[PDB]
Amino acid sequence: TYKFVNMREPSMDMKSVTDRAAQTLLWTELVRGLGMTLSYLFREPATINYPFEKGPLSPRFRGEHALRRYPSGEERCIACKLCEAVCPAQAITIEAEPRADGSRRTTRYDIDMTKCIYCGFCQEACPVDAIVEGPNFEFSTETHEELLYNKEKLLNNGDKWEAEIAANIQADYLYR
Amino acid sequence: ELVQVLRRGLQQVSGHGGLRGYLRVLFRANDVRVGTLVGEDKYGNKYYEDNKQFFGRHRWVIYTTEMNGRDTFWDVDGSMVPPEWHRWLHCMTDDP
Amino acid sequence: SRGEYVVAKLDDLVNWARRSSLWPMTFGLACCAVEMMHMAAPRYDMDRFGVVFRASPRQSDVMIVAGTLTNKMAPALRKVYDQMPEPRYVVSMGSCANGGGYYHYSYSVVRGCDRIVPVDIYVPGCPPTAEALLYGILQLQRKIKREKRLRIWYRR
Amino acid sequence: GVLRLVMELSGEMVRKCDPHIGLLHRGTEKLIEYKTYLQALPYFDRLDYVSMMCNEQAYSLAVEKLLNIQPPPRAQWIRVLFGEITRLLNHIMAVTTHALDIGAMTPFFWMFEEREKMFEFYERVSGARMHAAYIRPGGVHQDLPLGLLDDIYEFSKNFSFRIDELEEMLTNNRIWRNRTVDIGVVTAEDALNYGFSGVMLRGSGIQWDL
Amino acid sequence: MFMINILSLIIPILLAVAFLTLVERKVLGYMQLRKGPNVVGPYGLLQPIADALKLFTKEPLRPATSSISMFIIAPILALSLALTMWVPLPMPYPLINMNLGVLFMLAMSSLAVYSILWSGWASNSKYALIGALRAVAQTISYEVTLAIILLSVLLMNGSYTLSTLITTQEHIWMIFTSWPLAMMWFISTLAETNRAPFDLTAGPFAMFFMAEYANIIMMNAFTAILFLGASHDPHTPELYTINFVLKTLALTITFLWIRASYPRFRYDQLMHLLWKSFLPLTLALCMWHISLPIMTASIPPQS
Amino acid sequence: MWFEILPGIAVMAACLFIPGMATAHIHKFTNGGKEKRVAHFSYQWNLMERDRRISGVNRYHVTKGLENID
Amino acid sequence: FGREDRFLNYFASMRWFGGVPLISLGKETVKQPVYIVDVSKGIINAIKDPDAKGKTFAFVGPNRYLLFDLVQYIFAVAYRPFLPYPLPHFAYRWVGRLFEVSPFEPWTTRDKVERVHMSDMTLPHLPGLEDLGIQATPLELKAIEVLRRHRTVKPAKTVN
Amino acid sequence: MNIMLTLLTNVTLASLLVLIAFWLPQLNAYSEKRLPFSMKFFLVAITFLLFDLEIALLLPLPWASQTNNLKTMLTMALFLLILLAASLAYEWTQKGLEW
Ligand SMILES: CCCCCCCCCCCCCCCCC[C@@H](O)O[C@H](CO[C@H](O)CCCCCCCCCCCCCCC)COP(=O)(O)OCC[N+](C)(C)C
Ligand SMILES: CCCCCCCC/C=C\CCCCCCCC(=O)O[C@H](COC(=O)CCCCCCC/C=C/CCCCCCCC)COP(=O)(O)OCCN
Ligand code: SF4
Ligand code: SF4
Ligand code: SF4
Repeated sequence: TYKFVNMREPSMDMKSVTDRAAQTLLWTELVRGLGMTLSYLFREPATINYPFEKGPLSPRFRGEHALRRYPSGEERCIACKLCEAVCPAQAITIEAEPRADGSRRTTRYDIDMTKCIYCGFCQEACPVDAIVEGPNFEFSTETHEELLYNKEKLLNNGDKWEAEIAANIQADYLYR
Repeated sequence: ELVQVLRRGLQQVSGHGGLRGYLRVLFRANDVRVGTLVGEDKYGNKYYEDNKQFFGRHRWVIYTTEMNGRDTFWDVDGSMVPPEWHRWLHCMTDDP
Repeated sequence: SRGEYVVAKLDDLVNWARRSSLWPMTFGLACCAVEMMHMAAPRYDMDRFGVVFRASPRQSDVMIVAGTLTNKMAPALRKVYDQMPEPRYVVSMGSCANGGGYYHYSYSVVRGCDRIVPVDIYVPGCPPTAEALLYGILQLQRKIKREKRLRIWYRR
Repeated sequence: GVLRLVMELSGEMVRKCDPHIGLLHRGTEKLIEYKTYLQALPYFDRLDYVSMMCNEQAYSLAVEKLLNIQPPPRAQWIRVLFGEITRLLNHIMAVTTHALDIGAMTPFFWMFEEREKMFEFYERVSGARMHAAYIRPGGVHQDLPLGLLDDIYEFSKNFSFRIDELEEMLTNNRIWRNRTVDIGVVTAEDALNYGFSGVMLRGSGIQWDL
Repeated sequence: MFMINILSLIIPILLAVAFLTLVERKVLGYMQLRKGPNVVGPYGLLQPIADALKLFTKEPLRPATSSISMFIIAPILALSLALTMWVPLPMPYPLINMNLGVLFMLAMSSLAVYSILWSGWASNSKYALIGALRAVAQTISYEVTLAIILLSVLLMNGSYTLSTLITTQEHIWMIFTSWPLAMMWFISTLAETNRAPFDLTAGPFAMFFMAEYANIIMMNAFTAILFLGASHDPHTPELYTINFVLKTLALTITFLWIRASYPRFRYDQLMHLLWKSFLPLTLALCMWHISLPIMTASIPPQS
Repeated sequence: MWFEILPGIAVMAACLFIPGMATAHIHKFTNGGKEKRVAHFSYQWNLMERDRRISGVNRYHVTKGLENID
Repeated sequence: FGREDRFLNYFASMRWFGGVPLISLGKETVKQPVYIVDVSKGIINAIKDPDAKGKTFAFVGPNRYLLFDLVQYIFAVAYRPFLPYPLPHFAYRWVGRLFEVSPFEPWTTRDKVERVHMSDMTLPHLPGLEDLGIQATPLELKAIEVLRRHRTVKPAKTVN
Repeated sequence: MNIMLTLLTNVTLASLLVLIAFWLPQLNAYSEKRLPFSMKFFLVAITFLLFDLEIALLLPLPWASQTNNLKTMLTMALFLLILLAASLAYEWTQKGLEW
């Protein structure tokens, strides 16, 4: 089924022509638009008082990256390199070796924040949930160099945001 | 009517600890609203809510004036909120 | 002495004047510009911070690069930067403008707008959220507040 | 966006109009050849960055047709619902930017408030405001959160008044009519030959909708 | 104490213009479901001061090839004319009591286009020259109908004295006697100052901006004096001053409203508007207003 | 809310109050507490010149009353 | 001399005072201008060159000019009318001293006027720029580059 | 005298404030780095000039209304306005107001 948007024919009787002439001469629709704007002024604005108020978010929100660890305190990452393989932008660089106790751990875990597209494929490819994309988004920088993260920066981010990250994962892990 | 809006304005002035606190909050946050104290932060941030405001303005934070090492009377920023209050303030949860 | 006090006060006044009214011209190169226009939307209201909406290049103060910079566009952006009055700043918005991003290994993309113009603030994300861009703009304000020109001229 | 336009004018009239494009050519098609299908999915969000999930849906349909599989019915219903939300977003963008360029500039804010609400829907369903990457070549990535349909219903029962306000501002204004009526008239045969589609066809009377 | 009077006329207008910008941004923002500047100062009250300081401390980009003479002269002429056109106005008592005050204002408004012409020609660019030519043509076109409407309205006043307009409207406003002329006058004043829907086109830029905004305020004040007569009591002119200021503020806010409410015309569309809708109606109503006092034996006194 | 526009507007009002009022006060102070005499038509100017001569203090505003008729 | 060089720019700047004052009409001073890129490349090559440890280099241009015709060429490229009037050496010093007063960087100083007037030395014993594998670029190639901005052919005669 | 003083004050204030605006940012050191001749725009100016001349003729109307010969002055004013309308109509019908 289809509709016509502009298939009306104006009436040509004297009253209709006089109405259209009154519209032309007295600017009635212009006054209607003015009235719409005037009414729209007297309503409450939609502005929030940033940074004292914040926009709504979701537990699924993808922000700054972080490396998590187990409750015992050992890092969850096992250097499987699945996040590196899935990364659509090749933003992850990983190097690994056996630890002094024989554990399978990374020696290098770099993510380029300036090549990252913040898609979240890395955190969903991770088997042990080692890497997550946390809720932080206010991490703007004055130089390009500080946006090149190494393993220490990501581990520090994890230790910094672990409470909120764990709460969000608890809220959302039944959808994954 | 008009008398009632003036009364609510006077109540807002009185609810901020007098005229000194009213001017303080007006010049620090550009807002003079009063809401129930939800919590106090270990760094000095205060968290308020008011469910009668529309979504987005129903929660707010009054920042501390001295965080780790700097004077933050004027130079406040959104990175000063700890992760738990960050989750509450961004409406990622209903539980402070 | 009073010589340092007067220049300090005048410097504070000048810094407050410059950071309390930042007039940006925006290169809406790609998808990052859409979040740009959401920072001017009623919810965030950039204009309430003294940041005017769509200033002209002849009287702009800060350059916001929002989107991918191709090789075909780089000379135009460089010319627009060169046509700005001296107290000028550049804000690199989004991953494409920061480091090439998701077209980093492309034959026709500048791997970061900082190969062309110096950058003051880097805003991460693809695209960075409106609030994130607002945070970056506010950060630029603090950076302008931290600068000191009359003091340097006095000690020199 | 960014456009270079070379034109020759005899007095006021535009004798010839020539658009020079390629100022946003990033070589997406060549970069897709170096990715997997899942890795290549996020490029389509970036193709038409006003209508993201529609591009996602087109790519997913192509990959599904090549794979000889079909998504579950709930995934298809979610796809169509978010495609209609995306259509609302894109049409708001188009109409408000058209008015802004002509000079109205008020409905731009009026309707970008609703656009912000729809980005809230996108973020709640995918975690990203405008480049969700939600529609995958096998369905969708995650299920809807338990309170999303109620909020979508609440939003959608108030949008008609916003459209009505936009029309109050535009449809009967004599300045807007004088700016738009009898401008860029294209015949049905010319539109069909030149490769037009969508409204550019349906504005000329062609009854065609995919 | 004439110097003090000149300064007390000249400084508050500039302050009014600076604050007008805040009001324009603030009024527009609330009309767009947002706010104006509300961070710099208690309610954006410090925004104009910060704007002025930043603009005055920003580098001036002299074209390095333009005629420095006209490049400097054009803002001087703009500011001088904008500040001079406030002298004739009576609020209730004028700074200078001219016999032909309205004619003097007409002459100044006629001069106002030289700044546009010189700014365009000294810009050293073909496109800016074309834009300046378009602006000058629009300005002269609409000042034609401004002059005709103005003399038609003054036909009921009896003279060109601005003070007599207060005596004419002691019982009824002039808006009721002739509203169509007021409508066309309002539109012509919108088109003269290049205001929406007719807005087709560091230091010197601020100079031109203050000149334009002062011209806007002066045009609204003149319209309020001409068509909305305030009652003046000789023993307390403060009441007349308050009423006049309130009406002028209302008219300026109406300009802001119209800017916020409408799209913009094309150049040929406003040309056609004027030359084919306002001029014929203006001539017909000029004939009507010439003949009307003679038909009704209601000729104003002064001669 | 919308009344937050009122402060700046008020400032404008004050700025627009100053000129006219000022003129009136100056006209009261320079013209001896009365309205400034307007002179078109060259007859009012003659009246002002005659007033200036009669007073003896070379000021038109000073008014010689009947008491000066003897 | 270069694009952001004082020497080419300094001469061009004077046009503002109407006439150009040169001690002894600039007839008793010879100069040896060198391109900025040449000096930078010389520094780079000296960094690279291993045997230039304790050496001392003299970076000079290819052509020597009298001051008068050099300023004439500078004004000719800039398309500015050139008027040269002799000024007393003591008089020139007085102007520099007056200028030296400004808080902001001075247009000229007494040391600068005296320094400009003095002819450039000649040290053939010192190893030159050519020893660093660089061909000195004549001023005629870069005069247009430097002085195109000062506007709105017939190279000066050299002495060797 | 008073008008001369007022004009001098306005011009002097504008000039001084423009000069301070143009010289305050010049004390601090920085980097310090055609033919077509459209014919319709000429007709617009010529038409404006002619109509301005006819307005100059129309200007003495406020005083023309007290002459005791009201019929003659009314006839002449209406005649002038009729010829102004006729000029407008002639230029309209000859495609002189087109773009
Ligand atoms: C009459 C003669 C005029 C001569 C020329 C002068 C022009 C007028 C001068 C008056 C300008 C007013 C300046 C007042 C600015 C202070 C504003 C105050 O609020 O700033 C605070 C303090 O910041 C700065 O420290 C203020 C420094 C301003 C200068 C201090 C004194 C300068 C007076 C010297 C004037 C003498 C002029 C001499 C030459 C003629 C913090 O604000 P800010 O951080 O931004 O915003 C934070 C946003 N938050 C709160 C939402 C998070
Ligand atoms: C019994 C004796 C009576 C004697 C007879 C008198 C009767 C009077 C009847 C007629 C009077 C009406 C004249 C008023 C002016 C009409 C001019 C007009 O209509 O022109 C319009 C143009 O009008 C406009 O478009 C102007 C719009 C500009 C935007 C301004 C917004 C309008 C709202 C602002 C409020 C106005 C406030 C007016 C009062 C101001 C007080 C100072 C025609 O253009 P189009 O419709 O496009 O058609 C042309 C193609 N054939
Ligand atoms: S979010 Fe996407 S682009 Fe960023 S590191 Fe993870 S997989 Fe790579
Ligand atoms: S997918 Fe997880 S465990 Fe594997 S390398 Fe990446 S972060 Fe480590
Ligand atoms: S940075 Fe991301 S969101 Fe911005 S234009 Fe590039 S791909 Fe799009």
